[PDB]
Amino acid sequence: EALKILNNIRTLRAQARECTLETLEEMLEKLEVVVNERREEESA
Amino acid sequence: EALKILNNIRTLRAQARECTLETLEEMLEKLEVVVNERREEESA
Amino acid sequence: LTKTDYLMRLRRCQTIDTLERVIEKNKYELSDNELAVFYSAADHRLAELTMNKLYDKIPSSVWKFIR
Repeated sequence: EALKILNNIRTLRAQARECTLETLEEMLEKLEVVVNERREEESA
Repeated sequence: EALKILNNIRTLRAQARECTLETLEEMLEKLEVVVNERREEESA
Repeated sequence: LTKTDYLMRLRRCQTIDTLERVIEKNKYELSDNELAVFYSAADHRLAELTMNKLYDKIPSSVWKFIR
């Protein structure tokens, strides 16, 4: 449900309006390492 | 509500198994640019 | 369905403005389940059209030009 609206930049912009810059940056870093983990397994 | 569970690496890494790296990457690249826009605003 | 299918169907629309009309209408036709890949198709189509260069994969820095 949440990953649905996350696939579109327009909808994403609206939800990112209720979160401070800090939270956005923090969550980005958290997602980054998660994708990195998957990428690692995907390439290994 | 739809962001709280995203701030936890435990749930994030769990729900990240719902889709393949394909969809994850396409949406990831869409998120990083959004955060940048917010950065530009907070910097302005 | 695959996002490639929708991409080819949406690639028939040009001027960008025409694309905004079809996605607006289909928005009330889709059952939300296919909307997931439809979003990717629309975003993908807009990205290639904005940069004026068709690419299989869309570079991350291109999503910044999407309105």
